Amino acid sequence: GRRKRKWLRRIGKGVKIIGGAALDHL
Repeated sequence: GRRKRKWLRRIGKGVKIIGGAALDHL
């Protein structure tokens, strides 16, 4: 809910867990 300043796992689940970060930018 506020464990971290917008970084818990909102969109991280996509970039944090490594996914769209590397991709989505070929």
